[PDB]
Amino acid sequence: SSNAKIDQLSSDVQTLNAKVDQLSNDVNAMRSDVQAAKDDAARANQRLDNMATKYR
Amino acid sequence: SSNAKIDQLSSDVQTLNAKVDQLSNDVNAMRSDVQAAKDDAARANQRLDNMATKYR
Amino acid sequence: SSNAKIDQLSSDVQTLNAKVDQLSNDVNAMRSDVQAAKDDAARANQRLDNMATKYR
Repeated sequence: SSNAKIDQLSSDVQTLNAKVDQLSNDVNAMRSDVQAAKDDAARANQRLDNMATKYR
Repeated sequence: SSNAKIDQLSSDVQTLNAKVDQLSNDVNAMRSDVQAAKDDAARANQRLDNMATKYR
Repeated sequence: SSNAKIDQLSSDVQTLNAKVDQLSNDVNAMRSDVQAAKDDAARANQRLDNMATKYR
């Protein structure tokens, strides 16, 4: 356009929009990993609970 | 204003500011979940340590 | 510059670029913690597997 500054800003904003959307995906993807960890930990403790009344 | 392009950029920047602030909350919230997982895992291993000198 | 609005937008975009880059670091840093949790959980369950054929 007739304004180089505006053109650069527009480009940077488009890039930011994408970077933000990507970080959103990254965060959401990490959620499944956190739940996986949390679930495996509960699984370990559950197993221990299942034998704690038998072994001390 | 007299510049439609600037108005659109301003709006997009305001939205980005909010989206970034939100992602910040999401990340911080996930921290408590990660620590919860990490703590429950250590708890399982601690329990195992407490009986490992008794059972092999 | 001759446009206060553009100057403010430019500043805000620079700040956003930094905030986004930082969130990227925060997310990446959290990854090592999630893996740590996941690994310690697997470690607990592995230990349990190692004695499950001996104790029920």
